[PDB]
Parts: sequence; structure tokens; C-alpha cells
Amino acid sequence: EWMPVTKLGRLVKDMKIKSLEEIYLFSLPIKESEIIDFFLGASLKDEVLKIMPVQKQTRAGQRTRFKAFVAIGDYNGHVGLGVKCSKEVATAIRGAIILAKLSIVPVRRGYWGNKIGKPHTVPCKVTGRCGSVLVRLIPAPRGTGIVSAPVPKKLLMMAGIDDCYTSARGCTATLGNFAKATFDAISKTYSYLTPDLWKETVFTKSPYQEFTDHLVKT
Amino acid sequence: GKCRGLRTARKLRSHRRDQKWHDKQYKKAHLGTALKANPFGGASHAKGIVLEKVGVEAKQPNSAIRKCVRVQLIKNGKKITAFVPNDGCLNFIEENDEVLVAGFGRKGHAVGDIPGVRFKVVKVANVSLLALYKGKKERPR
Amino acid sequence: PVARSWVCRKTYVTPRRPFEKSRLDQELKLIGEYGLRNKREVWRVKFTLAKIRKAARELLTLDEKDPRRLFEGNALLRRLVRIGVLDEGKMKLDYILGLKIEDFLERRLQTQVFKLGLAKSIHHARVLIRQRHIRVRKQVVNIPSFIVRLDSQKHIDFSLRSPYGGGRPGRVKRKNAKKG
Amino acid sequence: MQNDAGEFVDLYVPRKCSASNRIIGAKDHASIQMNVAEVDKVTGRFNGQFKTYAICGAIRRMGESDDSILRLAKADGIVSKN
Amino acid sequence: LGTDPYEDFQENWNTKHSSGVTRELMRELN
RNA sequence: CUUUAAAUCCUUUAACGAGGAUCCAUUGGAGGGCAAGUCUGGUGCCAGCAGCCGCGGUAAUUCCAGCUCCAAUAGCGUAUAUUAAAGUUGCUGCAGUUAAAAAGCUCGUAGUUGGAUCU
Ligand SMILES: [Mg+2]
Repeated sequence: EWMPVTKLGRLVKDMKIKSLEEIYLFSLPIKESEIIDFFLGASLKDEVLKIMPVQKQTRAGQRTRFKAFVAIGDYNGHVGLGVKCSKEVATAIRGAIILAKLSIVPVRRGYWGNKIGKPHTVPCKVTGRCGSVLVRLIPAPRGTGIVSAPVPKKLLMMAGIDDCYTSARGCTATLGNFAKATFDAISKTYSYLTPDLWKETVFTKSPYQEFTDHLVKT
Repeated sequence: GKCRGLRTARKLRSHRRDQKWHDKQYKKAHLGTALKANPFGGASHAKGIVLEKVGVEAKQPNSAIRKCVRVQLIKNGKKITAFVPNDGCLNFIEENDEVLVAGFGRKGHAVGDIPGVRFKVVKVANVSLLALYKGKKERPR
Repeated sequence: PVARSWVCRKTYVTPRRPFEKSRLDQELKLIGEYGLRNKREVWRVKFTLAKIRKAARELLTLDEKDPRRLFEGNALLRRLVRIGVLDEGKMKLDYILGLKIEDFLERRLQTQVFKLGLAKSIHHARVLIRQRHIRVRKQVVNIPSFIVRLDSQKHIDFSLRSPYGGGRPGRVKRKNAKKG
Repeated sequence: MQNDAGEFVDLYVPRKCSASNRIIGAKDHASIQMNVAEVDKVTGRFNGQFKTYAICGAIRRMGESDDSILRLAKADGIVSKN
Repeated sequence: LGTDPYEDFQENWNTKHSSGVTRELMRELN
């Protein structure tokens, strides 16, 4: 039973907000996982990328705690990645899934050459950076598949990308930084300005302003 | 930084020539001292005569006795130590036997616990050690 | 000096990673669905498609009215239409990149004789073809990888000299008939 | 953003900064969108209309979002000449 | 009612069988 | 019969020729890299395995075997030279504060590079 605590959840639960791109358009921080469960739900699938034991030295020996990396995606242009450390593996995974849901970003897809059909590749060459790891994504011809390492390929398939060349520099053996550098590159697709997006923006009322009267009485 | 002119090809090529010699693989291949010190002389296999049976104690933390053989090479008269691979395969070799010897997997480097041994036995008296070990062939009489 | 020719090719390429779990499941599914013998029979069709995609990608970088683009583009498109992989109404150089291995695997004689009802399965078709029971236009063919040209689809029949056509019974029925 | 058939194939169209013309992403939580009310020429009460400005987090971290909004309001006639 | 991969990994992540308990836990998760 | 200088082989054709230890598929593996058993018996830092990390000191997921399992397949292991991987020779395209590394400092010839400006 979803009892929302934020005013975005109280508008999602009341059918007022009827799309995730409506929340993405205004850059509002999403703090409840039931909002993501509301819109994507049956489309979402997750993947455990690694389980990392970490240790903290104490007077009476070590202190062990386990870290979990979880990727999530709907294979249709949404992808997220979450990491969580906890004393038990089951709790770590359960808590990392929530974070992965809360990190979900949209992905922009483009065309390599001629524009027939749905977009299939990245719109342009994009680079992601994370602690000595560099990941470069290059558009690829239709039907080539994902030419990449097994770690970024999972996140690239979660995001709906079909074709892409990849390059990687730095210590990629640390998959915690290798996965956070490809996630960073995917996030940049809706940050790169192209002549497609040169039109002046029309400003629509934010949901907080549009449903003021509903929020006051609820 | 590096020079970037249109008339720089000689500088770039000469610098690359000079700096390639600081690559140890390149120097080892192209200098010629590592070819004269190679007992096989550039060959993958060689034949030799067994002089003695030796036992080499393994490097720590392992504790065992790897069973090898001392072999004198026919084509140049050099002397090497060759490891006899499988379980009990030393019982098939006898002194004054002619054996076929190969590299031991790391292009002139020692492998594993066995210290200072770069070679392994393949055949004894024109019979492969695998056939003897699996009971396909026996030593000629 | 001899009057001999030394021209030959390899017709396949092995995968770079030998134990990729996703690729092992994907390839065995094709083997089982089309009744193939070994993994090398998937890497062959995949090599042929890879070379077709590579010629198209090279032609697509020329000018739209480049004389070589209009000559070798028409030839490739016509060749793909002739065997039945590409459609008649899709003769554009960008629709080659939409082709799949399953399209090429459907035009094998083994698949076709099964889909025409001559065989009861995809494994019965293999033995039927290899045992000299099938003919294409009065010619007996016993190569299961024979790619059926489109205007040959109608001329696949039982051989004229086989027990399943108008031929004599095989050795077994003849021998059992005299047993009594 | 659209194919050869003219269909729009973009999941959504992001906003752009009114100051630096930069795309405001989905995780730019330091970006603001501000409405400034419009008044009547005679009575000077809230007409019911407003003008909207979007400022990005990079510009308002830089300290230049105070001058940017003032410039944008001067351009629209809300602020007097000097 | 067999063995629990979670418990196996948590108890043998630093022993000789760590590489196997990781594989079994990954099989259970995915 | 055909082939061929004459033959052989392939192709074409009478006769004989297939049920289950056979008209019997092999080569390497099963801790990770890397697909696939903490199965059962033996050994006990020995014998041996192991490209690397490592296994073996009386309950060995790794040795020797049985069973089972999986990778390619009329082929599959090993040694060696070599290409890619190597953006670890870097023109594209690497580095030089602390990880390897800017000459003690300045002058100076060859070499390299060189500000507007004209229909
Ligand atoms: Mg495995």
C-alpha cells in the first residue's frame, strides 16, 4: 500500500502525472521507488553485476561487509545503476535494487546513416569518465550489434541501444568504475546539443503549479 | 611536446628508431646476443643424449622433487636440464638414451615451482612419452 | 612449373571468445531449428552475411550517383532478390543491413523439402536429400546446403528412380518379399 | 529527432537555459524555472498572466543568475530602463 | 530444501572455495 | 561400360551388402580466468598437478581412477617464429611534481618553425 510522503508521489498516485518524461522535463528529484514502479513496472529487469566484500580493520580482527552492484532497464530507452553495501548479501541486493530504480535516466537514440525506422544507435560519439576509466561510444551501422566488453554491453542492452562501437581506457578491471563510466556516457545523450534541438523552448506549467488546488485539499 | 612540422619526417623516424631499442622484446629479438645464448639455436625442438638423472627440489611454498634429466645436445654439444612431465615417466628413460626435447611454455623462461628449467622431454628412443604413459607403445628391444 | 591452380579460400571464421555463454545458446538454437550438423555450419552462413554487409557499407560511403555504386549496388540487390532472401519491393541498399542469418538459412534445400511436405521433419529431410531421393529440375541433388533459387521453388520433387517416386523398391522390400 | 517520413522519434524534448542556451538535463536539480507576474497598466494589480524563465545550475552556481534574470526582465519590459 | 548459496558465499568468501561459492551465488541470482 | 597413349580414380550401372558390445569418433577438460560435479574410491607437502593465481600436511571442487558432465569434431592437443590484443613505441595516439623520467645554467651553427598587408 503506497502512502506517499512527497508531493510528487501524491500526484503520481492520483493519476495527475501520467508519464515519466513529464518528470524528466522539469528535472525534479525522484525520492520514492513506487513512482518508478508505477510507470515502468512490468517492463523493468535487473542484473547483479558483482558482489564485493570489503573489510574494515578493528582491534578485534576485521569487520566484513558486502557490496552489490545492480543494473536495471526496460530495454526501451530507460536505464539505471545502483550500488549498496550492507552486512548481509540479501539485504545489500534488496537495497541496491531500490537505488537502481531511483537512478533511472532516459537514453537518446539516433541514426548512423539514413533515417528509416526507429532509432537504433547513439546520436553522436559520447565519452564517460569515472576515476581513471574512460568509455567512448561511437555510432555504428544498423545490424552490427554492440562491439564492447561484457560489462558495458549489459548496460547498453538494458538501455535499448542496438548498435554501438565502444572504446575503453584506464583500469577497466575495476568494474565498479567501468560500469559507472558507461552509465555516465549514456546519461549524456540528452545533454548534447545538436541542430535538432536548436528551436526555442516553449515553457509548460510545472505539475506543482498545475495541480496546486489538488495538492492543497489532499 | 613533440615536433609537428611538415618537414619533420626524418626527426620522427630517427627518434622512433632510437627509442625502439629501449623496448626489451625488440632489443632481445634484434640484437643477436639472445640468439647465440639459446641452446636450441632458434629451433622449437632438439635431440640429445641423456647423461644423468637429476632431481630438482621445488621452490617454496611448495615442497616436492621434480624429476628431470641432464641432456647433451647433439648438434652443438651444449648441456641442458629437461623435466620429465607425467607420473612415473622417469621410469621409461635410461642413461645414454636419445631423447627429443622441446621448450617448456614460456619462450626461455622458467615455469612454476621448477627452478631454472626451460625444457621438457617429448620422445624417448622415437617413442612419444604419451604413448608409453597410456600404454599404446613400449620401448624397443 | 606446372599447369595447376593454387587459388582457394576458407569459408568461415571462428569466434574470438571460445566460451561465451550467450553465443553458445544462440547458435545451438539455430543448429536445432534448422537441423545442422556442427557449429562450423553456422559460422559459414554468418561469414557469407558478414561479407555482404561489408560490401554494402563500402558502397554506402560513395556518392548516390557514383557510377560504381549504381552498378555494384544493383548487382548485389538483384543477387539477393534472386535467391529469395530480400524482397522484390525493398531494392534499396539500406535494407541489406536489415538482413539476418535466419533469412539465409531458410533457403537451404534441407529446409525447403521439409516445408514442402516431402519430409516429416528437418532431420528426415537431411537423410532424404543425402540418400538421393530429391531432384531439382530433372537433376538429382544430394547437397543439403544447396541454396534454392526462387524460380526453382516449384521444381523440387522426388527422384524419378527412387522408391518414393516411380522407381523400384529398395533392397529391403525386395529381400523381404522373397522371404515369405 | 525526426526520421525521413517526418515522424517525431524523440522520447521527449528537453528544456534549454534562457541565459546560456544549454540543455537542462533530467538530473540537473540545481536548475530553476521561475514565473514573474504581469500587472495592469492602469490599476497595477495582478493581471493573471506571467512570464517564465529557466536558469541552469551551472549558470546559477557561477553567481551570474542574478544578472541573467535582470537582463531577461529588462528585455521583456518588466524592468524600467536603467 | 537444498543448500543456501547466500549462506555458502557468506561463510566461504575467503576460503579455498570462494571462486565456487561466487559462481553458485551468481547462478542463483541470474 | 565409360575414362586414358595404356591404365587407375571420379561419374553410370547389374548382383551381394545394417539392429545395437555394431559397419562402436576422437582430442582435451570439470576452483577461477573459461562451458562443465564441494559426487564416489585411493594417496597424505609424498607421488604428482599447475601458461598465471594456486592444489596436495588422513573428510583434496584441482593429483591417480570410476561414473557423470561440456568444448570442437574427422579432427583435436604441444613447442617455436610472427600479427592483433599494445593508446605497453603513441604520425593518427602515450608519458616526464610525488609511480620510470626536464640537461646545473646560458650562449650558439646546422635542422625545425615563423606577425598584418596587394580585386
Ligand atoms: Mg563456469
